[PDB]
Parts: sequence; C-alpha cells; structure tokens
Amino acid sequence: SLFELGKMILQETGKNPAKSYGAYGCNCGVLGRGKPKDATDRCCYVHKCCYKKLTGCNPKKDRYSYSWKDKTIVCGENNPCLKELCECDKAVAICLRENLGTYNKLYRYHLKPFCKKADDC
Amino acid sequence: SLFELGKMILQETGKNPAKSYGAYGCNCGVLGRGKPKDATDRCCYVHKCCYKKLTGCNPKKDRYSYSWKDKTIVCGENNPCLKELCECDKAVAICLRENLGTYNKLYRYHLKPFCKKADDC
Ligand SMILES: *CC(=O)c1ccc(Br)cc1
Ligand SMILES: *CC(=O)c1ccc(Br)cc1
Repeated sequence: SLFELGKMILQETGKNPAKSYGAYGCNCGVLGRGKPKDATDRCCYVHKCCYKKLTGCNPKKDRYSYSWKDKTIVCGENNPCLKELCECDKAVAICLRENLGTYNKLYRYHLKPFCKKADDC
Repeated sequence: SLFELGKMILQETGKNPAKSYGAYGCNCGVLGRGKPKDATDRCCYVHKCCYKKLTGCNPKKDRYSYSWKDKTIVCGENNPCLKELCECDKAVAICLRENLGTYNKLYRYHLKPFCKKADDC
C-alpha cells in the first residue's frame, strides 16, 4: 500500500512524500506513466513499471511488513508478491533518495500533456 | 478516473486539482479515509466513501464522459457504475467549491499517521 511507500520515502528521503513525489514529473503521480523528466521521475517510472510486473497482490491497497534496520528499509515478507511489492517501494524510496540531488521543484505538478507516452515496461 | 475528477474539480473550484486536492487533509489523497480535518477534507472523505459504493467499475482507472452544460457538471454516462462514479466526482468537485472558503493550505501534504482512523463509510 502507498502507506508503506509513503513511510519508506519519508524514511529514506526524509521529505514529505506527497509534497515532493505526490505529483512530480510524469511518473511520480497518481495517474499514469510518462517518459521521465529526470532521475527522480525515472524512479517513479521504474517503480510504476515494477508495479506492473506484479501479479497476486494489489500494489495500492496491499499492506506488507517491512522495517527500518540500520537505517535500511528491510522488507519483512515472504509472500513473493508482497516481497517484490515491498521491494518495489524500497527501490523507489531509495532511488528517490539517491536522486534528491537532481530533484527539481519545477517538475512539481507537471502537467500530463507535456508528457510523452512512456516506453513499455 | 482522476482525469475526469480533476477536470471537474478544476471546472468547479477553478483551483488546480493536483495542487489543491491531490494531497489535502486525510482524504484528499491517494491514501484512504481518515477523520476529516475540515470541510474540504470532509468532501473527499464523503467522496471516497462514495467510491466504496461502486461495483462494476474502477473509480481510479476507468474514464467516463460528462458534459459541462451551463457551468454545471452533467454526468452523461448511462452505464450505472460510471454514472455513479461521475456523480461521485461531481459531488466532490461541488463540495470542494462550496468549502473553498475554509480551505486551509496548512492541510496540504498532511501526513497520514497524523490522521484519525476514519469511521467506516
Ligand atoms: C510507483 C511510484 O513511484 C509512485 C510515486 C508517486 C505516487 Br503519488 C504513486 C506512485
Ligand atoms: C475521492 C476524492 O475526493 C479524492 C480526492 C483527491 C484524490 Br488525489 C483522490 C480522490
């Protein structure tokens, strides 16, 4: 669930999840994928693509268990789907953290029209 | 879908859908419901409850058609679910507008933890 995601992002990035990635670029958004505007956006594209390859759980409403160990997001799941799902969020939270350096606030609330149709996952 | 919804909110509120309601309170967000922080937030709350009532379509992904006749959102869909959904979105856009007077920007990007568990719809 985006609950975990929100928590992860907040734990990694330390940034307000929605304020910074609730609507960023063409992929860090509620609706759809767009060809990435920058590294931060690519994270969400990858993440959204990560969700796509999922089968067996709802990437939005399926809560999974993970924990903060040695300041590391540790997925506490064996269910292949949740495990992966959790790994999707972790990878995105991390990625997002790793790309704060190039995070551009201009890409916030970036209108979907300025987005090109993203490649296929 | 969020597309129509957004559009409606724009049409009614005149405010940028994502900026003002993509993350406001405990309900105007991608998460679930939480005790509403104010009127605006209560709108979305109602609206999410509204979605729960839907069976036959996905409120998030499923797009639909509605007209904007005489500055009024006219749900054109004939399909029950989509019609219902549209009406749900119409109601929130309307409600949001009606409560624009007490819209408090300090609720934007409100953290979910800091959200009272919402009573079941
Ligand atoms: C999957 C992903 O990266 C993402 C980012 C932001 C929002 Br809002 C939803 C999903
Ligand atoms: C149902 C509703 O009001 C709502 C508001 C904002 C977002 Br993002 C999703 C849903």
